[PDB]
Amino acid sequence: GSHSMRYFHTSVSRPGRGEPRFITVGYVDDTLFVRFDSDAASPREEPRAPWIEQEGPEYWDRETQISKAKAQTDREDLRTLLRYYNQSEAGSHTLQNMYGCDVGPDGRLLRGYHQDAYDGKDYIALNEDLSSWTAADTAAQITQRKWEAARVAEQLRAYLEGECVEWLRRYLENGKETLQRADPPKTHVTHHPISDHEATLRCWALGFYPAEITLTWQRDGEDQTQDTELVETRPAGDRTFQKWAAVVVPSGEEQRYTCHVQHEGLPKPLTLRWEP
Amino acid sequence: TRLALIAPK
Amino acid sequence: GVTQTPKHLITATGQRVTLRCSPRSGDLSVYWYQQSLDQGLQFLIQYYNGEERAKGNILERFSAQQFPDLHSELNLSSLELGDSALYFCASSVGLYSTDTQYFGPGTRLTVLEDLKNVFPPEVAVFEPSEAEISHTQKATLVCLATGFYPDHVELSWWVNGKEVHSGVCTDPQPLKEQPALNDSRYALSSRLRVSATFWQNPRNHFRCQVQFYGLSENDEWTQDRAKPVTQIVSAEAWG
Amino acid sequence: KQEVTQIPAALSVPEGENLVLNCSFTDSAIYNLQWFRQDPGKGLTSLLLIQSSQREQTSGRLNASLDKSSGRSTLYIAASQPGDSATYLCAVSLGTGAGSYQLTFGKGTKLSVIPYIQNPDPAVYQLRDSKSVCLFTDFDSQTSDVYITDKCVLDKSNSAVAWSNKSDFACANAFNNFFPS
Amino acid sequence: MIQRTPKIQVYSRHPAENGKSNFLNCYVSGFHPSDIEVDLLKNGERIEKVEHSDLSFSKDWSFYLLYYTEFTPTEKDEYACRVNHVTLSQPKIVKWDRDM
Ligand SMILES: *[C@@H]1O[C@H](CO)[C@@H](O)[C@H](O)[C@H]1NC(C)=O
Repeated sequence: GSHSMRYFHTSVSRPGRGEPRFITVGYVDDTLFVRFDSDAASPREEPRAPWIEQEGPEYWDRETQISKAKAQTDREDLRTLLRYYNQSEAGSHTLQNMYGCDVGPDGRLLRGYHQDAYDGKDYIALNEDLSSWTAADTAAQITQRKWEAARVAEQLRAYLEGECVEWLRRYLENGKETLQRADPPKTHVTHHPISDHEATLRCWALGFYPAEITLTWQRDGEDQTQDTELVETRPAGDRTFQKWAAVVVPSGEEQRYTCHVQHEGLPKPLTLRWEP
Repeated sequence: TRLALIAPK
Repeated sequence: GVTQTPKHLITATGQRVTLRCSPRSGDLSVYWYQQSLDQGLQFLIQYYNGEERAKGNILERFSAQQFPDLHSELNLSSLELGDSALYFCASSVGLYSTDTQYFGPGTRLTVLEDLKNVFPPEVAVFEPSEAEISHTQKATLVCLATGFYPDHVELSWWVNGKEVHSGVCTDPQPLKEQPALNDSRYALSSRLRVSATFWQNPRNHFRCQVQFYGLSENDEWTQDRAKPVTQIVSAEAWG
Repeated sequence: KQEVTQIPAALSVPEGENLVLNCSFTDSAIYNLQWFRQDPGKGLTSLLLIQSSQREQTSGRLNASLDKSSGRSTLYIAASQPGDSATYLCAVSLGTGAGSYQLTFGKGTKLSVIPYIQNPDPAVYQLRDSKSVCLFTDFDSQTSDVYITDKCVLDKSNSAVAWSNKSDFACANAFNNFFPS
Repeated sequence: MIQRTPKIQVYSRHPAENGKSNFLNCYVSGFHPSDIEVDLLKNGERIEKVEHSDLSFSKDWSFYLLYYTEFTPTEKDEYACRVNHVTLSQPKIVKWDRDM
């Protein structure tokens, strides 16, 4: 269906400890494929997926040069934002940035992205029309006027309309076996007697990709979404994800509760009960 | 590929 | 907006020169370039807000610095023959990859072995021919600068005390008199086309001004001949 | 690793013809591509700035392209006027070292848009020195002790100057390679 | 300066079976800033050579990390994950549950 490529950036200042720490990652859907850490013995854009090692040395030389330029620019922005907000130079501040593009099944662009944040709150972002900005405060409007005079959005619209969607299609083709093939979840239900008259039914969903999944319990036809303990989708570690939902069921009525799982890899939603 | 842009704030 | 100082520099081998540059008021980054014939425009060093940002293959004997007033200086020490090139200065608003740089007029540096062969030009205006005024109803005046070295000359015409540019042709590059000698003298010609009635009127005054750039004060001079200092040799004519 | 190259070195074209100036650059993290014109006296003046991801930029009679995959650039000049005669430099801002960007220029292509000679009126005149030279003019741009200057149409007609400090030198016969009596 | 407390989840990569190698994960998310201390515990004492995932954040600019290590679960051994953040008054420990 719809696919996306994302690039995350994080810069945390280390006053007196040296250079600020810079960590950036790249994602195609929910799959990490590139990485660059400033605290590396030899910092270079490192691969994290098997279908990206196929690129030549000139590819990794550009991505490393670009990541190092983003690090040195973020290092200057950390000093600049101290003047915008009149903050002390002895405090640690965080600078975050994320840009990317979304494509649908037709291979065309759906939406471009470019957002920035300072100390966890929004700072300045590129609007959906790829031609205007949205500043969060008066200090962010200073950056807005400088980026509009330098025509920064003119390069962003060319990248998001062109280089972002074109390189995403070649990544989806080179990784067609992992990015375009969805892994259905492995489902099962466990029983845990909390007391002699009460029990808990837990519906499991393990080893699925992507992370988008919906676990909903139903008691003989009606959902108990309010009192269903659901945990956030967690990564298993091998590019797969896990999720479970639990309900406090009175003892003896276990066969009146059904679990419904929805995932893109399933042709139709599954229905599972305890099965003792 | 990444974005080739250098834009300080 | 970008200004450089000085404009021309003629010096000897082993000397030291200082190149000043004043960027635009809104520009915080300064760039230094060197344009030689064998390598073209080559990047030297870049300064941003007083600190060094980027650095090319600049030699150790080339020193630069950006001052808190954002103006830059470039000291070229132990000059050699190969250092004779054009030195440009550029400035940009900041470090934006979507913005452009703005170059200045450029400083031309010429380094010689000895200043003995430096000569000022000899100028002479030539009045038009009567066969031309009856055949083309226009009059052309020729200005010839002869016997100068090096080619740091700026020719300009002045009619009635004001510089003009229409009907003016100036040779793009000076020609050598004797192409066999190592440091040959240079020559430069120029033309001024005016109406045949304009030249026939004896009340109009034509003047060919040649701004020659020679030795600065820093260079010594022990020869009996006059110092080949940056001077102007002119020649005038009336209708 | 970075070395921009422009071909050809020189180019002389009659007025009115469309032009194409090629430019090739090496594989690097280019940030933009510019085309500068260099005039005598005046410094460099920007003409077109192509962004990193852009493939075309236009402004009047100038249309430049950019292809990072092949690493080539092309500047298209339409309706070549005599004012367009200058040296055209191909500049790119590539990522150098570690985190720095450096604007690298090409060798340049000098251009001479030859204007139409309205009336080929070849004539050689002998001018007289003031307070005390041979002029070959209006020759259409076709085909030791005496110094001859090159023709001057762009800084309008043709003009060639020949002089000599010789008592045998005759203004009528410069060399074999309208003469008024 | 906004500060959020992290959500902690301790789990295994595969279904726990005594005597079979597995991976003990401690997924923390929803915190800010990124400076956080995560240690995997075995019977109360820290496990060495614990690898972590690369720093990334969500739509709300909240970071998330995954600390994982190889281990072999047994019936008697008890595992936990201790997390210390600026938003916490004391380090919080979450014991590993076989069915969660
Ligand atoms: C310049 O490029 C064009 C194509 O854009 C090509 O047809 C032409 O032959 C090239 N000229 C040279 C001298 O390489």
